[PDB]
Amino acid sequence: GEELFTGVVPILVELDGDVNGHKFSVSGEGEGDATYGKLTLKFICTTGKLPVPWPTLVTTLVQCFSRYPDHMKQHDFFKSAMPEGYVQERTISFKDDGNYKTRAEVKFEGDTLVNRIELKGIDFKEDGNILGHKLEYNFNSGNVYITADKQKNGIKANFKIRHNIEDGSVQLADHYQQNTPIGDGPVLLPDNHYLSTQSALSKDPNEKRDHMVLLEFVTAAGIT
Ligand SMILES: [Zn+2]
Ligand SMILES: [Zn+2]
Ligand SMILES: [Zn+2]
Ligand SMILES: [Zn+2]
Repeated sequence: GEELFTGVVPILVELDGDVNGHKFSVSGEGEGDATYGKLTLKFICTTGKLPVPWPTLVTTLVQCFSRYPDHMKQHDFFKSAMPEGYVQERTISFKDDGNYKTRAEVKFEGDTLVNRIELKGIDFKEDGNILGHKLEYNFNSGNVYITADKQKNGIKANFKIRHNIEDGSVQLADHYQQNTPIGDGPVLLPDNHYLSTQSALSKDPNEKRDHMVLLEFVTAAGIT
């Protein structure tokens, strides 16, 4: 699967979500260049106004574009599952608030890497930082800690995202993640390691739709 990522790969993202009964959809398009751990995407809410803050969707909205250093190539599960793909499931628990449960299939459709997601959010506070839109439009750098899940022929990840609240505080979003291959072939089961991420959120000045432009760089580290 790593062979599929030596060049620039078009990406499509499609999400359907329901947060406390507020249904919405997001479509994204862009490209990835895993050689450089680089992603550039534009996401649009196709149903109107997004009912949650864009930063809370960043992690849900293709870790196969991570740059794995040559010395860690044997630990890249994500590319090894391609093209048939993988299922990526998360529970994202927002401290003192609700949670998202996500299910995604990440796979090739022809030359395009597609991330198709269903998101369900429950138990959110109408006056909280998420439904109340009190989060800043930015995204902090962080680490994603990966371990093998041999019994499921996949991986698990754990990490904490810290969303900045407008008043100066932070909204923690605890992430628990499981990935399992869709095809019945072999994959790479990694040693413990992490992914180091940085992300820049912007706007398209001519876009009147509710949207997010995202530039992300991700690099694997942790094994020498
Ligand atoms: Zn609504
Ligand atoms: Zn990301
Ligand atoms: Zn505000
Ligand atoms: Zn601030």
